[PDB]
Amino acid sequence: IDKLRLFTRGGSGGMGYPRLGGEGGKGGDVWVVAQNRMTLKQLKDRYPRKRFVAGVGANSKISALKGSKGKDCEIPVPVGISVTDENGKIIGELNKENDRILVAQGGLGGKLLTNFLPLKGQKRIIHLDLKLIADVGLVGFPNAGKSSLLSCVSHAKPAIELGKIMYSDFKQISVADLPGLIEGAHMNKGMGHKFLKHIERTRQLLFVVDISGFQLSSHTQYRTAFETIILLTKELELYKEELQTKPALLAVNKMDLPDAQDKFHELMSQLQNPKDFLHLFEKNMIPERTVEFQHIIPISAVTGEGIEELKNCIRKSLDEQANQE
Amino acid sequence: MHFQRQKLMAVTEYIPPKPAIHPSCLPSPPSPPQEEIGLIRLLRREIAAVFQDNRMIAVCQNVALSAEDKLLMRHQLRKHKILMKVFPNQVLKPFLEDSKYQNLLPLFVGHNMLLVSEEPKVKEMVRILRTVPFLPLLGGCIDDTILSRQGFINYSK
Amino acid sequence: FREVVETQEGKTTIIEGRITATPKESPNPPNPSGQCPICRWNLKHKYNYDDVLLLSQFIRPHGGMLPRKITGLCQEEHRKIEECVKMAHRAGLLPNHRPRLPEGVVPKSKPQLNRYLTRWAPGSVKPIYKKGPRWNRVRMPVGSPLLRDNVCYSRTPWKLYH
Amino acid sequence: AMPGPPLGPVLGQRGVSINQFCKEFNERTKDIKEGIPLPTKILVKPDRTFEIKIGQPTVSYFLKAAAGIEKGARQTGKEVAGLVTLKHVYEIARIKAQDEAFALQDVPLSSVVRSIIGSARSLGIRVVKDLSSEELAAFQKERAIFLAAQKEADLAAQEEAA
Amino acid sequence: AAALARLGLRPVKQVRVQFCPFEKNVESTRTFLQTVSSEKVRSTNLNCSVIADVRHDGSEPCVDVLFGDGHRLIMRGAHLTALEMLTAFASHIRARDAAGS
Amino acid sequence: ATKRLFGATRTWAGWGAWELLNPATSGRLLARDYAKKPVMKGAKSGKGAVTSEALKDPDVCTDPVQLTTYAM
Amino acid sequence: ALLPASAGATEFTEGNFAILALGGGYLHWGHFEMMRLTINRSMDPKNMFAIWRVPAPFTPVKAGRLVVEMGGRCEFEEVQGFLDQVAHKLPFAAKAVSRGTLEKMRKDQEERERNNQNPWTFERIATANMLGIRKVLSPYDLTH
Amino acid sequence: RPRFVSLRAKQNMIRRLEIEAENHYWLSM
Ligand SMILES: Nc1nc2c(ncn2[C@@H]2O[C@H](COP(=O)(O)OP(=O)(O)NP(=O)(O)O)[C@@H](O)[C@H]2O)c(=O)[nH]1
Ligand SMILES: [Mg+2]
Ligand SMILES: [Mg+2]
Repeated sequence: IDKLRLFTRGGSGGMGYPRLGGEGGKGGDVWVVAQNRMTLKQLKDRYPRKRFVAGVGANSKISALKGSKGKDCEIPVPVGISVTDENGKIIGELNKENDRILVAQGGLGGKLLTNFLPLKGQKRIIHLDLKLIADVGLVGFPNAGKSSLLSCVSHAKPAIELGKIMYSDFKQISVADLPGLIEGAHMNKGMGHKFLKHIERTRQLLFVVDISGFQLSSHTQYRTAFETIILLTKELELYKEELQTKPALLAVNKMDLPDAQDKFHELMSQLQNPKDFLHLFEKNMIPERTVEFQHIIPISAVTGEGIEELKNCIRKSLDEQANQE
Repeated sequence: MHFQRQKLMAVTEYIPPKPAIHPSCLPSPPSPPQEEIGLIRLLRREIAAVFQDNRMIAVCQNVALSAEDKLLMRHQLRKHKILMKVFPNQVLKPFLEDSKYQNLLPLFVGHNMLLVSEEPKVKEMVRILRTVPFLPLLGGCIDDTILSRQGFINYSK
Repeated sequence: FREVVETQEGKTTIIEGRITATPKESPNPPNPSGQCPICRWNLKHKYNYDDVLLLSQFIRPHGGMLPRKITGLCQEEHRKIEECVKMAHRAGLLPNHRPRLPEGVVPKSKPQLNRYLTRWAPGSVKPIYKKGPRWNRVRMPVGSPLLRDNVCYSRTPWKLYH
Repeated sequence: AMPGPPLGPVLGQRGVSINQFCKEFNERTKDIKEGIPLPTKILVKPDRTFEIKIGQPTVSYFLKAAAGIEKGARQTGKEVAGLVTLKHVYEIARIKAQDEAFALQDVPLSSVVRSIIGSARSLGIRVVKDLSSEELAAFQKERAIFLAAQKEADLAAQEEAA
Repeated sequence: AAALARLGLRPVKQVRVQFCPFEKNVESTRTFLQTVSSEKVRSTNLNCSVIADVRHDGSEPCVDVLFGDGHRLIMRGAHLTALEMLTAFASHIRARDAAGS
Repeated sequence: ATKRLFGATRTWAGWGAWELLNPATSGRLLARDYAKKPVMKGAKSGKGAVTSEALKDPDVCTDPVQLTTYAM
Repeated sequence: ALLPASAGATEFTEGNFAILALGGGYLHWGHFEMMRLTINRSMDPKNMFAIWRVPAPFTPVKAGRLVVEMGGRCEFEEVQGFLDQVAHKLPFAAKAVSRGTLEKMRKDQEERERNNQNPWTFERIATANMLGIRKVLSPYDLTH
Repeated sequence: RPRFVSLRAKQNMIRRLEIEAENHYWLSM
């Protein structure tokens, strides 16, 4: 939640010298550099104006000619930055410190072709995305116990985010519990789609589905757990087809319910034969393809049931992916 | 500037005329008041009309009661057709000083309210006001006669 | 004045407010036509900082100043009296109007420096390290410009800067 | 305490948005919903009704129901499903003074109007101003001949909006 | 009003206020009665009671306060200001709360 | 159109009840058709000896105070 | 309402209610006139508000001279927000001025200059050549 | 170095002006 935007303008060139024929210095260029220890919010509250202008090329003197280029401006940003344009096209990616990208060029100097005038520079507007998502991304409906699952899986974490799963080998698996996955995603692509843009940069997806189904209101449709999974798959297909290529695991929560066993059995039957029930949904709700789950585990966030096995399965799946790649 | 020119400019400096007696400290001559006011005249007219029309008036202290409870009590009084009106004391004093009800001026102190009625439903008003025992019946007038809370109770009985 | 007295008998406390001697303006002022008390009693330009008898009639028991709306004074004379009260307090001419000290607070041993006609508060003045040249010499304020119009019986006017 | 909530008649929900509000006060959401449904069974479903809940120290609640919304009255009288996107730049609905009087004759029995004991003229003025907010225009005389064209234009505008 | 509501009503049981409306020395008593009857202070403890009685016997304006501690406080408003009476009442209430707790 | 002109569905809020048919203008009271169906009367049109004039002056003063405090 | 186009004393209100007052001398040109007229037309409404010029067409302007005057049915705050910007854009020190203060200031200055009680005046000394002071005095300063 | 006038300088100037004004009067008959 830190999407940024700046206005950049390269300085104009240098005024040439007509009688002799001297060129003026080229205008300063606009560059963005990757540095650590600072964040996008840090940049914003350092420079509230959000505008960067480089130097201006020196005019053509008579002691010297072909003037020196103006002092370029360097814009510091953190690592893992995606720089795009106002149209959203990705200008570049800065993944390591000292990565430098030119965004706006300075104006040319005062050549005779331009009547020795210092041609103006470039005006551009750039966007910043400080989002390099973790390896595991949690996807779940509201109240589907994503925060509770994160709190249970972490030694100590606030369940209202990013957390780490610790192993005996002192290995940490970086997980991201993303709230508001369904903030009218089918209707508000303005806010519930930044969630999908953040989650798209994750290697593994963990869907968390409540066993007791879900319902927004008494006047809203009661969708079962299988219906919730189908809705998740349809939303993923609508958002980005390439996201489904990543490995996905399923976790049916709230096993402490009295009917949880029968509900999970029914859900497993539906998973085994989904084609027999896909007609019940409209053609809009029918996904282009069905997501295959490497593992589906029943878990309970209250009784701390199956969490160790889920962590072991996640580690094994990550190891298998690494070995394959 | 030459020194002689500076001396001349210093000597030809404005000196204010000083009156013998300060205007602020001398007695202020009597001056006409405001010609008219949009709100004070309307308040006076409303007070006169209410006093002439309504025959029973009860002047009491308006405590800082909750608005919901105040509206409930106002509705209870309206069920017996009693109107609750509050006017500024700084404007009520000028009318009360020179009027038939001159002796009631001392009653209007602080936040005051008047329960008025053309029909002297004194018993009903007393029984409604008895719900809140902290509300004091400061004074009243019935048929252009000054009366206290004891007199109002006697009239009700 | 007015006093409040409390008496506790049989676990019952009763507090009563009584009047001993209510102050009031003396009858028949010399010039009743005046608007201010000063202009009624012909005291314009005829009081200074050390006139404790006059100054104490407008001060609260703890040294505070009574409001202009209560005293009926004019703006100019009220400011003059305020400045005179400040100067008298700083000179220590009002020993019985000390500020109220919270319990458990004992002032330390502080330097005892006699002073009078002190315009500013003693805690907000910078020592004059650089006097400057003769024509642009920095002067030390004494008194107050609000009393510049007071009656002077000598040829030389009051010097407000030493 | 007293809590006012606009709830659909016969459509009380144990879920949001009154669920957490009642739960914090410890009031029984299920009992409140059952009582509201029983009391609004006569009232048409989906009609927005004002519900006033009084809270006792022992988690005792006594519901009270007020008259339906005057905005709903204007919309249902002038036959527009939804109000205009803007105000005073376009006219969504179209009601008559007779319709305003008929609506006021029922709205005047509500808690606020009973407390105020106000003549129907002030209520009619308030309803007219509320209709002006709603973009509903009131005409002294009206007939179906022009009302049909107005309804057709409003339907066309709504179809364009959709 | 606000200060007395912040101090609430912890050890207070009953308050009675008497004054003469026909007199010209009951403005302070009326202000004290209004402050005591303010809904903010009363809502702190509905158990505590407040009553105002009006008489035409030309008696002095006085307020009696009976606390749950059986203590009794009498305040005469004839020559006592509203602020002074409120300060005295608040100090007495604080002392009674400290004694009870 | 015809239904809206002939009967009002809003007045009846009971399912069992029926929409109240419209009554002629003659039957209705005269004071009903003596209200400002146009925009509100201005201060100049409002007489100085009227409570509505002072209410509108107070509303304008509050609006001006709010506008001034907006930039604060 | 809108000011008439301009091609390439006067210190008192005559018709308007507010004005733009200049605190110092300056010169105005066609560019300044056209820019000011364009700004006024852009920031004004012809239905209610009227603006009038006071300086001659192309221009030397002295201190305290009102150049642009504004009238209609409006308050001082309604016009100050734009008249201050116009004054700042003016090539000399200028300010949005209101008659209720300008006339009071002028009357007070006139009263002070009439009630001056100095027996010796600069004009008197210069004209009578007292002290031989015209030995150190400008020839134009006798009237200046 | 700035220069400023004093009270007795003012008095001297004023008395000289008075003398010259009296001369003006006596040179008029
Ligand atoms: N009985 C039971 N309750 C559970 C279980 N998991 C979670 N809960 C309860 O359900 C609620 C979950 O809320 P929350 O932590 O916000 O989950 P969430 O999915 O992150 N909600 P959101 O997506 O809106 O942020 C909590 O009240 C929690 O105690 C479970 O396995 N069993
Ligand atoms: Mg959560
Ligand atoms: Mg205001």
